[PDB]
Amino acid sequence: STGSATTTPIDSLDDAYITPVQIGTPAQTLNLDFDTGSSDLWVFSSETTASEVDGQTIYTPSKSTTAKLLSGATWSISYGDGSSSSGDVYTDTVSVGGLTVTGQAVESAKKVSSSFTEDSTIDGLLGLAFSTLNTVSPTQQKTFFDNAKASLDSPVFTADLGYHAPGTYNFGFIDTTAYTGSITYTAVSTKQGFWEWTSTGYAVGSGTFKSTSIDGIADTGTTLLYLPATVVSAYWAQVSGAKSSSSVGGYVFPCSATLPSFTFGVGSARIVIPGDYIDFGPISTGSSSCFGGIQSSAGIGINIFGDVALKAAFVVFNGATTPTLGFASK
Repeated sequence: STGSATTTPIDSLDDAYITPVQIGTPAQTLNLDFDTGSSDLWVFSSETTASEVDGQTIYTPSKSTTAKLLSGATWSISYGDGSSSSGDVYTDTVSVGGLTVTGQAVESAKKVSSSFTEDSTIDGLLGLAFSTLNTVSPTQQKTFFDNAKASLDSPVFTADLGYHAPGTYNFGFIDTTAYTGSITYTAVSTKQGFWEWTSTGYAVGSGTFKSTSIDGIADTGTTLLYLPATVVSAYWAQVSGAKSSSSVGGYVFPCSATLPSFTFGVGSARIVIPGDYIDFGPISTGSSSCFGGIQSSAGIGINIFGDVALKAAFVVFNGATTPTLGFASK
């Protein structure tokens, strides 16, 4: 089997991407944030505290003839941005782009933090990291990909995120028309439950490439590119007026600037992030100070190849017995 679904930016900055997901019978379609940095499929629901729901579409398990309470199971998650959610669990039928999993754990939110409430466009998350990170207790549950894997034509999914435009998540096949050149594959460590890999270095604009190992995670659920302070300083030093602002919470730059590109290494291959991808707009409405899309990972504890980086590539998440990651230009 295969599946193919379009993923759409939630706003003009590409702060996140939503992909429609069918849950239950008859189908209830929710727009979920596909997140290769976590491993829970959770949704706003009929059980979510009413004051914490503000415009999201909810899953109502009582209206689904295939929903079954997973007795005794609960979940609770906290994300890198400080947001969180928790609740109980149903199993139900879940389909993404024509690919159907029966008996998928659907984690129903009883509580969500303010950040989720405040984002009317995201109805929940669909985790695509390794199932070892799944938070369901006392019986850990599998991700949608893990459940689908054996049925797929090939045990892979691909992320093809757009810049200020829709893109695609495919399951079970590699669309050879969706990228240019060849796909360069690179080793993955699953030890922390992430799609963790090592970039071979970087360049800033038309500068020379610096060969250096940068361990990080491919994370579709993180907006920006978080890299070591040395790398980030070298980037922003090429932008007149750029500075790290403790009050704002990262690097800012004059909105009048033209940003240089940033290149990262994948083996001997190179992915180029155009400068415009690194512009996240005014820090506040009407400001002439703009927020940078490359930020320091210092104090996160891990480097994160978030959407800023991933949207510059066609990315293969290869879930073969020994997982690997592939990157191509597009």
